[PDB]
Amino acid sequence: QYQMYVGGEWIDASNGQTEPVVSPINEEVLAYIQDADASDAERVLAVATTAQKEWAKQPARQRAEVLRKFAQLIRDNKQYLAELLVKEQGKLLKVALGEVEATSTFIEYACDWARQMDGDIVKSDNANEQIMIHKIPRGVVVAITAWNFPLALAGRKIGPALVAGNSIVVKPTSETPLATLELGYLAEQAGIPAGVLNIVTGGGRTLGNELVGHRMTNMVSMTGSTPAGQSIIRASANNMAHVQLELGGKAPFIVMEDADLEQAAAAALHSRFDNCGQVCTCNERMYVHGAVYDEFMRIFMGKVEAIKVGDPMDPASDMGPKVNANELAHMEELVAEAVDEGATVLFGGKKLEGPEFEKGFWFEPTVLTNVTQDMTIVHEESFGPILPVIKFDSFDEVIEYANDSDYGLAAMICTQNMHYINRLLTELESGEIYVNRGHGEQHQGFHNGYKLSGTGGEDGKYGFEQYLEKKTFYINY
Amino acid sequence: QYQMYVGGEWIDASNGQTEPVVSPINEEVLAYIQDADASDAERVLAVATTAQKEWAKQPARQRAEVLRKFAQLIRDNKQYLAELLVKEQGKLLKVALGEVEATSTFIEYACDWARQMDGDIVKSDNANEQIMIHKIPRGVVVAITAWNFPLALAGRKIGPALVAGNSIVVKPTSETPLATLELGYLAEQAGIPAGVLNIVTGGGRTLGNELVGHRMTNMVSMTGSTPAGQSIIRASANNMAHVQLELGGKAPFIVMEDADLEQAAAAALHSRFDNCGQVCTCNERMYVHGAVYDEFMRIFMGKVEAIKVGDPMDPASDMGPKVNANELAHMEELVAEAVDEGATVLFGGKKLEGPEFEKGFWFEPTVLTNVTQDMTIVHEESFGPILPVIKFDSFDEVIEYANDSDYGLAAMICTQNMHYINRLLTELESGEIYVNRGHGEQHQGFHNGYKLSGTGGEDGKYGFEQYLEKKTFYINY
Repeated sequence: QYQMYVGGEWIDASNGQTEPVVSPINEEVLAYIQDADASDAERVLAVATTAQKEWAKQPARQRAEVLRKFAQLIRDNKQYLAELLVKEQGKLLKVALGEVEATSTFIEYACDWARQMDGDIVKSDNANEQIMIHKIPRGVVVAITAWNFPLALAGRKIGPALVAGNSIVVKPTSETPLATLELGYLAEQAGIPAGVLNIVTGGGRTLGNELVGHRMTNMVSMTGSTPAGQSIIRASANNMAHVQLELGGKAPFIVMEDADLEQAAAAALHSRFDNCGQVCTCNERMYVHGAVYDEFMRIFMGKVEAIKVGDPMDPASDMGPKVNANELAHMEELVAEAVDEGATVLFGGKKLEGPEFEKGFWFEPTVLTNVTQDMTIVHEESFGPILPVIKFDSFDEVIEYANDSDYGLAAMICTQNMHYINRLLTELESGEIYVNRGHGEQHQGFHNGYKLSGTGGEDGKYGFEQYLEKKTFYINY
Repeated sequence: QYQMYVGGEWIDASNGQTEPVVSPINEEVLAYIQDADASDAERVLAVATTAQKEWAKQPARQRAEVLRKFAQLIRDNKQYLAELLVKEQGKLLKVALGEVEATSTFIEYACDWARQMDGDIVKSDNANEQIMIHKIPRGVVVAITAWNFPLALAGRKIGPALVAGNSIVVKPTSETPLATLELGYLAEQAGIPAGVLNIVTGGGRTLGNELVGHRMTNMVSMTGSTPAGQSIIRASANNMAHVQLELGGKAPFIVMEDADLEQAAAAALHSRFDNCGQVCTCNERMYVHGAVYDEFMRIFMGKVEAIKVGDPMDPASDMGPKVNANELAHMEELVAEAVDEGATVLFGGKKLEGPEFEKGFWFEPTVLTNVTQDMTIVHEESFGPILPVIKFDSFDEVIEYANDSDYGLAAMICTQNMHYINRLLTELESGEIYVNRGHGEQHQGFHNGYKLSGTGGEDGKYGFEQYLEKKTFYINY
């Protein structure tokens, strides 16, 4: 029976409600969590506010010292945390180990920024006057994390928020919170002061909505769905919290006529099927040039046929289960909707059958061909192992397709043509573009989406900057 | 009878409506303007969208050449435009000459930035890979300007927006929009391509709301009331536009025991009474140390008593009229409520009576004493010539008073104690701090408020930054 980590203590939701956490592998109950509502918001935000006053006054060098310790403790417990992620969320073991490591590196990359939170000395138009733009903490950050990579998403936000001198309240999704809650203990083993790092669980429209719109909240950093994000933006009207969101995506993977086909098929394969399609940057729609279609597809389909779906703890598995039943059902709906709209199911399209799959949420890798740009599958985010393939004949045409979307997070292209690549800068409306390579970003880049994929951007110089506020001084002598 | 500047043309509102623009000086009707509703928002945003694709193709150095021409054209017509601002808005002529000048220098400061729009080349963790973060235009910026400085605020937004490669749609407040509309003709003379700069007038709840919420809007930059800003934030849930708002303010003016009293009283004088109190950074509440109280107030009240209210075209005037009858009524409400709460009107508190003040909206310079920190006048923005004074005995006491606010933009303090001044960095919850001087920001600073004073921040390096999107590349070789 997990509790919440608040102000250095472990406590119950005051509404006394609990909830099981269920494994997508076999539907067993792994544990129970609190299911708090809006009555617990004021209390946790209040301890965060109070702990932040003293935490902010520490030299940044000392805050980074504490968090580097925190980061290493996570790595110490890598094997435990990774298997816990595999069970509660259903990613492959090797992928979970990658996520725990990324949780540590996210905090470590932010710790590099400690003595580089430079403010500006600006030249005044008046003699004997200084202008000073300082960088300071905002105050209290609320972090909302998703079930695709719950633990790494916590690291991605805890790191920057804390190094910058804020305190944080993390609300991991109730679908996959356990590994995240386990950080609570690691925080105390690291000596993060009581109240500076808080972890709570509850209802999205109750506890969540109360947190993000609250007057004690200065910033909301969140990953999830576009509608959930729009709700947070409305909520932020109440407090004028800075809002940083990573939301929906419908990334095009584009194979140009002069691409290295073997490289492109490999990059496209994993960009769609990594984490069972549950990545914000996934190849969600593939465009293949008609001069290379047949050859590209013998290669690509050769790789798809070899994807072994199975138990994520089993090293032989190339793909695990979908996260829950609603998301499984959604696979079936989209595939049925596509066939009905005239699509060809080239491979897959079914729940796995077999007595090994009587329990759990399992879907075949799926390739949909003879697809046209106006079909729903080319527009709606599947977030699962469903990939539609569209032919095109020229660069201008595929750029049109690519920008035909309410999303603009990631995109991938394969080509040898400098000029195509150069034109992407002004012509392709996606914020994170991969060339001759599949997805997967780095702590030091900028994870930024256009249109309805989010606000603010995450990671790197510009990401970290958002956890800071500015204070400007005009001083006259 | 003014029209709307859209797509290089002058057009009527589609709803056929018009309204008068009325002078606060003598209630004269100066001209008529279009009073468009929501049906004109899409058309405007769509021509601005179309015009920006072509504007972004003009290299930055060339866009800045165009806009420096525009800004000079503005200075050529300085006298015409200033005099028009005195009539429609009611500020003193010298202040209007100042405002026209600032409209230019805002645009010229933006132009300084034309070739300093650098992107970042980031080191990869991968052997043969380039990570590139480019800076590109957002697209279409909606600018909403307030009736305190309608022309300067347009320059404040037009410059950054257009230099960075955006197109803009300016909606000046219907109270004072004439001088802003006159930019339409100067834009054509300057060679600003049709559609890159559009000026429309209409209703807040209809035209204004439709613009800020629209899918074609990428950024909203607005000055005005806190509620009007919250409304903009809510609407941006629909489009996820970046939102840059300057809103309410309740700036404290703190006189310490060791302040230069004659310096402080003068700083405090113009910081409250500039522009008839109608400044976002105004001295809205004065805290005076008990030890210097009697001497400071004798000095300060000598300056208040010498303020001459009258015709803003007359060089002899020190203060002009309030913007309109509602705002005038509000001053009466605020002073009446202060008396009801136990306060003392030490000077002023009445409308001007005289043959010169029959027509027009005139309130005396007003100073309230015997006020306590809980009185309404200490917490609600007056935005007019009303100043409460509170005694305090220590630095810790007045910091609490200062931070007891829902606003956090400006703040002024007078002291010789550099230790007090340093403590403000961590202890004063205001974004713009003036030491031993009065308010008045510069284009290279960062005009940035906490709490309910707004979001994003304006001016300078970080203000210019917001008119830009990033686009990340991961290129593999």
